Amino acid sequence: KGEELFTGVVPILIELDGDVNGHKFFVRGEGEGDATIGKLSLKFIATTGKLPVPWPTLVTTLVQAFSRYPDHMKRHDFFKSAMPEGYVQERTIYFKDDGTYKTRAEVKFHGDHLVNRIELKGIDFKEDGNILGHKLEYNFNSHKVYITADKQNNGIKANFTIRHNVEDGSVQLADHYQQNTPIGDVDLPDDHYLSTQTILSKDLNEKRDHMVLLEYVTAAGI
Ligand code: NI
Repeated sequence: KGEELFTGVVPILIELDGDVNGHKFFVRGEGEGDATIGKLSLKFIATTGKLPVPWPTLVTTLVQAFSRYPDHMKRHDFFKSAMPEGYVQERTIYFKDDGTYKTRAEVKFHGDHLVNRIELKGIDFKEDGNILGHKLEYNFNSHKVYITADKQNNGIKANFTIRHNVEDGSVQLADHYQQNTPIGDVDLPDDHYLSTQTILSKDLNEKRDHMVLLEYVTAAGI
């Protein structure tokens, strides 16, 4: 089943097992996606208590199959074509003048849910840096995710740079290098990009440390 799985609203489960400079945390997320409009609506909870890192640094790690690929570009949608068996998503993320995240995730269908299970390791972060010092604004800018085919691994690669606003009005850059490979035996796409927009908010009833996330993503560049 390719794409067909993304007609209407699909419930989402996300789990992240994290370790940054030796500080462990676990994040669980739930919500919904509608790929026909490229919309995600999600709520994440840190079940281990307050996070050792700011929530915005985890957004990109925490289901690009929910991009809306317009009709003339549906032959380039690797993410959905790999479903339901799914794909492995791996990243190295370099925070400029600070530490790096290494991530590995399995994205696939379990029943009617799309499930993103993630392991994250963070190393060489500076206390007195923007991440461990929590100097990042609680918001998110809009970016372009540049995608190309990786024919040798039957998948794709991607690279983009996230701009995180800092308290003092400067910007903290996070360079993302990404690789996706299918879990089974897909649509391999011509060079294109995803245009991303994101809002980060709070559930006023929620006592636990958490993040509500609203995302709109569309493909373009063809
Ligand atoms: Ni420490």
